[PDB]
Amino acid sequence: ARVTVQDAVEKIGNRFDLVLVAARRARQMQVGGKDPLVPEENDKTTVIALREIEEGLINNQILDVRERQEQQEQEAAEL
Amino acid sequence: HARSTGSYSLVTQQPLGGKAQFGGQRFGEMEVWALEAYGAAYTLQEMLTVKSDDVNGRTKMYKNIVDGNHQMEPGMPESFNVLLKEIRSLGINIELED
Amino acid sequence: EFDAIKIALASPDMIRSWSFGEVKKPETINYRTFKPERDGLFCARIFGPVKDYECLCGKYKRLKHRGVICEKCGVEVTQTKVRRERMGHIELASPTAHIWFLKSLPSRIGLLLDMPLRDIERVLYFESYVVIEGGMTNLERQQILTEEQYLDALEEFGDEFDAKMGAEAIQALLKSMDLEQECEQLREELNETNSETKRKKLTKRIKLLEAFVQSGNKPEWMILTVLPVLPPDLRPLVPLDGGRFATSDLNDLYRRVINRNNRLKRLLDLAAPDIIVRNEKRMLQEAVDALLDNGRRGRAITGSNKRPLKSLADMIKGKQGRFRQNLLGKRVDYSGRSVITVGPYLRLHQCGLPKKMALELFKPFIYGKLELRGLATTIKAAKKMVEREEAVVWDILDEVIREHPVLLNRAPTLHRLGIQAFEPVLIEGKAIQLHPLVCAAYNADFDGDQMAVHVPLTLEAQLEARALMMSTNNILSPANGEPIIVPSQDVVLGLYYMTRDCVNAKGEGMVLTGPKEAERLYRSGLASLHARVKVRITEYEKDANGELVAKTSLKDTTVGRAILWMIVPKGLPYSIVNQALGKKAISKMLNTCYRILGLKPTVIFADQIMYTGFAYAARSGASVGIDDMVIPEKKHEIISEAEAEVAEIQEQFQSGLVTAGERYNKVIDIWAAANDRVSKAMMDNLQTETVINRDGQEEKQVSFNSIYMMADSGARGSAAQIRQLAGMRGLMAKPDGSIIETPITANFREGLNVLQYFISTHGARKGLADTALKTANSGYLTRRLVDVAQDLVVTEDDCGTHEGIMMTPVIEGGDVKEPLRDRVLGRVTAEDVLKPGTADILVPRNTLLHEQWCDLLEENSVDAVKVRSVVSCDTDFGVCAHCYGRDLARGHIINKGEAIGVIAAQSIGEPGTQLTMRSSIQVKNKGSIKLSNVKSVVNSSGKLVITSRNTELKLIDEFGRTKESYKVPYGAVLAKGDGEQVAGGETVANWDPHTMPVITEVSGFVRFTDMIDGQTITRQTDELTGLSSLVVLDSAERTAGGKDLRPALKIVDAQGNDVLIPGTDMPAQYFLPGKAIVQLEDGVQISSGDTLARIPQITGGLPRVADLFEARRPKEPAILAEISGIVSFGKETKGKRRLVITPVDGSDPYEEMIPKWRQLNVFEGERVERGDVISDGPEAPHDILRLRGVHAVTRYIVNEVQDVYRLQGVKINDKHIEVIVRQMLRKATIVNAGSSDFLEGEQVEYSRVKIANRELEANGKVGATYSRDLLGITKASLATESFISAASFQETTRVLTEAAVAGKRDELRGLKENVIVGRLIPAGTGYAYHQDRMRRR
RNA sequence: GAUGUGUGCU
DNA sequence: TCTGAATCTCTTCCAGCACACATCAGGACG
DNA sequence: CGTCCTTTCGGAAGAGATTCAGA
Ligand SMILES: [Mg+2]
Ligand SMILES: [Zn+2]
Ligand SMILES: [Zn+2]
Repeated sequence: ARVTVQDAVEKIGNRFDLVLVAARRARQMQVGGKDPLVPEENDKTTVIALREIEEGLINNQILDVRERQEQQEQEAAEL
Repeated sequence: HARSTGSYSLVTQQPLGGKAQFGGQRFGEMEVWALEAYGAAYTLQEMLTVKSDDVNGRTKMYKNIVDGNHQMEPGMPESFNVLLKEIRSLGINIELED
Repeated sequence: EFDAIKIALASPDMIRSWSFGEVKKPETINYRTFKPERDGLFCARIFGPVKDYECLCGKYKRLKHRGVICEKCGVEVTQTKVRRERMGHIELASPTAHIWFLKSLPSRIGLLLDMPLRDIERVLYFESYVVIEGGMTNLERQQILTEEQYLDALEEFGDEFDAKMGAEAIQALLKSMDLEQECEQLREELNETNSETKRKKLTKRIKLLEAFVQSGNKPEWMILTVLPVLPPDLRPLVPLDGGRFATSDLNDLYRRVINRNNRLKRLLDLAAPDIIVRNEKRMLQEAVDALLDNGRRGRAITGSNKRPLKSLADMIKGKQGRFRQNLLGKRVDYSGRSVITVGPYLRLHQCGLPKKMALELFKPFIYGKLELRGLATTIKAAKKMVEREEAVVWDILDEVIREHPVLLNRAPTLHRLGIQAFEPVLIEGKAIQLHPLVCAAYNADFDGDQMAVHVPLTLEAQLEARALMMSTNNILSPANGEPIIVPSQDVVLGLYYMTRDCVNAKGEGMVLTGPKEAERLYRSGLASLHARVKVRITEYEKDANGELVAKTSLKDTTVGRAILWMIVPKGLPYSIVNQALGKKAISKMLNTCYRILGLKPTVIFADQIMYTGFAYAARSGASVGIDDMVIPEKKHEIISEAEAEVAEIQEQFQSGLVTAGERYNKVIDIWAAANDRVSKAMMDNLQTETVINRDGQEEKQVSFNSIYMMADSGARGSAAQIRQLAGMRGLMAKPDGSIIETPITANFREGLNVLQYFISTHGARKGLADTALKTANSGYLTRRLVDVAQDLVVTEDDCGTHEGIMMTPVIEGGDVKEPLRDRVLGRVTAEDVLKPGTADILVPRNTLLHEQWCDLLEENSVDAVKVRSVVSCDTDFGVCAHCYGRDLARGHIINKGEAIGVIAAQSIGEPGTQLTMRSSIQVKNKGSIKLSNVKSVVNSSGKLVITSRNTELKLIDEFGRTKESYKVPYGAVLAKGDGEQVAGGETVANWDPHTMPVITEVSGFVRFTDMIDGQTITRQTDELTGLSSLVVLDSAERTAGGKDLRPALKIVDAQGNDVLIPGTDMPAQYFLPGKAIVQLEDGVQISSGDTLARIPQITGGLPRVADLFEARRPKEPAILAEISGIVSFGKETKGKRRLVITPVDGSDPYEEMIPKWRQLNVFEGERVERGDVISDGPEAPHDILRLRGVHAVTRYIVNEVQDVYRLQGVKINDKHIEVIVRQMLRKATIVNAGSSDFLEGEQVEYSRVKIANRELEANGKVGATYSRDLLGITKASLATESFISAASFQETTRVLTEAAVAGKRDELRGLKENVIVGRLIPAGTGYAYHQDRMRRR
């Protein structure tokens, strides 16, 4: 469940980068096969992404590092 | 009254008006300022492109929505091309650079 | 895909390049088997196939034949959408002038050829001839000859030289004209000539010619040899009901043009006589002018119903054009509307969507789950399933709707709170249930207004709706730091009734053991909600490092105030509910909860307050009856006394003791006093009515009158309205404004007369017509404000400036209108403020003045803080985040990249509906006295007389802060002096409103220098006193002998020589103006500061704000001194009197004409400074700009418009007005060129000058000096660098013609151009997108 | 489909 | 007797939203 | 049918356009 996004704004201190980071994570959960990093309570992808931002285990830097690591792994497995 | 998709106008490919014609509410000039004040750039873009004039990016959004996806490939509103052609129908050459 | 939009003229080669064919037959669809014609306005071979992937003749019908043009009819097999993209063209038999470039005012054709518009139009419409290539004759290249003159010229000089007419002659003139030679000649003439009107005309001409040379245009392209046509699908022939085809105005205009074009071609093939083909060419010219811009000619042609038909230029401009109807705003899918009801069970983030409306909005979302759960196999199956509304699509809908916010918009979206996103709850019904606490933000009651639901589709749109537009995130207004989630009118009546004390109860001596026992006793009916019990309550406080420590106490409260304590969160003091909570008390309770506990506890608290107010307002049964409006027993006696007094005044008037006006004023005053007495008696009898036995003898208490309770709580009521219900209605005004001298002596409880009710309707309909005509005037103002300031966006984070404005508390002469704390809160300082421990730094240079710093500034008693304002920011095309300050909606600095110029305009324009549309100095308090710009002398009576108009008398407190400010006129006697401790309630300065004196400074003898009776003095002796009054006549009445002789009153010594004025080497020559009566006689000793001679002598509504923001010059502008130094006169009133100012050191080339209507505050013997007033009246905010600076004009605009708003009780922060002022200061004229490439009188943008000068100073060169300009919000929008914003704002034709001739270019950098084009605005998330886009190039 | 008229609601 | 300042015509715009009706070249010669 | 044809209850900026009255 989600009502207020204040803690997420505290973690990503712009509220305009928060929208972009949460949208990126929600599109990862929705279009991609990525699983949520938090036990969902039958929430939608946007609310799960916002909660993961609140719990602290995602931001723009973490998402970029994870994407770069997975791209490197896919390149290595390509041979 | 409510409308998801219906008939669209002829010269400007926008949703029709009123309740008799299965028409959509007019996101007016003053509501655009309210979206600009919030900073809601993506909501505003999907208001004036996808669920409006832009015909090519309007069916792709419908397919995405009934595809499990929520993502738009926006283009140029077909009412701006109407404006370009109506200005070009005067003795005025108006064009897009690169 | 594209990063700029370029507009220019169109060459005939370019127009042929656009076209896919030529239209030659003026015939639309065949009125047959409905197929297009051969070469008509609708044609398959030119524009495209009517059917998709089908040829017109029917030879090809499939996709495999795509690309090959047919042979029978020449129609390529392709999409049918090419009929709205492929243009044609018309080859005009004769050249035709574009109406836009001929009648744009100024005329581009008329200005390019330096010919008047009348001559150009005469030659164009074949009413005369113009001369080309005059040769070796007496006829020049720009001479006009009528028919008889042309016949005479052919008789005398009928050689190969030719003169022509029509657009062909003008095209020949334009083509034979050389641009560069004309530019050189006109630059030389500009350098040579001295006439200023000639100078500006020449520089306008040179600007046009240089713009034509630079751009890839040619002068003769204005004359249309080829005229293009719109594609058919943009001017469709829609089939009406029947075999008929609905009219299209463009098709009629195109057929009209082709008719005359074909007739002209046929006539020119037949070698018809010259007059007939001349008339045919004139008719073709008129047809083309009606096609392009119908109505710009004298009489617009009408197609049918005697109404002008819509041309090409009429569907690009105006409210019904392409810009303001289909591009700036548009109709939107996935949307609906319905009536709104209450639904008080919702939470702050919830709305209630009808179950039949959410199934239509979220229809594709339901499809995408009926096709994913295996409940359907294709789109048709799911479509029919939701069509028949099975019992399985209601749980699919309840899952789609789970956490998908929807926007709720109310039609007059005045500010941004009018669109908020709510989580939907499916309800049975057809009304959109809307939470009660957001109604104040929406300005929405439930008397029948409707809302529109919009559905955010994409993930970014949903997360914007949740993180930016959610009603949870908007509990502070963006206009000021005020809360917007405020309980109103039923929640506050419930909380007022619950938290009140009556001195008796069911249980009043009982001592409770907690709030829960209080609720248990109230619900059981063992105690009253208004008891006076002692409850043992534990309250938490976070005085530690964010840690809550408890304290338990035994407090004397009521049962209701203890029941309410069960909802107040942990952290708030108990003395927040231990009172009688009105509206302000609980608004302040929510405000302190927000600042102590944050946002989430406040959002939880607001719903609890709403529920517990509704419940205990329902439980009270707080009704209203007719016995609740208590008429005073003394109302009849007061009315009778007033009747007796007006009868006495009438008796006095009949005897002739008083005049008509005095009688009227006395009657009005005594009736006002009677109304005040009735109101006071009624209010006392209402407020303290309830007398209740206190378990002893008897006691008074605040009354439980129902109407008084709902007036006291602030729920719904005032003092004026309760006065009109129980007291008397009072004095009513005529429609013009004059008060009727007999008030309404009755009230709504006991009737109104037939005449007393008709009298009320004057002011009843005045205030309804006002609000009817006021909406259309406030909407225009907020639209202009948005379009001026639309594109500021906070772009940088710090600009590093040491400039700013000196924020000081505003003092009008009495109580402080606004303290320093409100004017300086949440803004970044510019310099370190000095504590009165002088030379010790109190605050740093770039700190954010939040509440903690404002309290510290107040403790040290500072009264002037230099702060960083938006108008002084140094960034380009944006505003730094530090030169703006607090967000005012969020509790931090403004985020980089968010549109402050739209928030400013909305915040200023939203309260537009609340504004209307149609002596001696008495020091009030204790303190010291200061005089600004001291210029005074001691009078012989022992006191001071001041000799300068710009003085200010300031009453200072004992701390040192400025508390009162007054203006002291010229020659006013003081009662005390500077630095002397005055007593509150005494007059300090005295003067006369009339009788302007010419008082001296020192004593001596007076000799009437250049004063003899009959020459400059008329013989007009005051008959009342008999003293010979030396009255100098004015300019008109005096003879010619008194004009060249200027009277003077020189103060001499005993020997008759010149008494020297101290401080200078000039004597005391006092020149007298007209109407200066002299009571003193010759040979009289004068006093120190005695009157030698005496001279006897607006709107604050919405129009005032519009005039301030549009910078209109007032009718009688105050005159200001444009240079310092001494002042004198010149020629003897050369029509208007010439005033000459001479500086002490520099030369004196300045001299201004002044009409004798305005009385000069200055005399011939004063040294004036620049910016000081030479007359009286409202200053135009251009003189302030160019004399007193930029900060002076921003302070003037801010103070004036804020006074207008504050008179009506509207709070708007000054950031917004400073933003609009900054957008009003964008142009900057050039003084001298220097090493830059700007023209001399060219008005170019300030940021361009700034960047050019800063890159010149980086090198060894020297920049350019500029004079800052100020334009109104309507002129600063049309003169912006983007021709798309200007075209979509106003005057589309006037902007597009200038942009076309100048070959202008649009970079799409604002907020409106990106909306029009269709890409992301550079304001929110689009700011990050545009930063990436610009960094990629 | 465009315009006009009129009513009404904000 | 050529020139800057004071009058003289003509341009533009005047908040948003639904909903009823009417009119859409038609007159006329061939 | 087929087909051709032709007034008038506004207020500001501003851009001609004239006048004036002055040297
Ligand atoms: Mg209402
Ligand atoms: Zn064919
Ligand atoms: Zn700045």
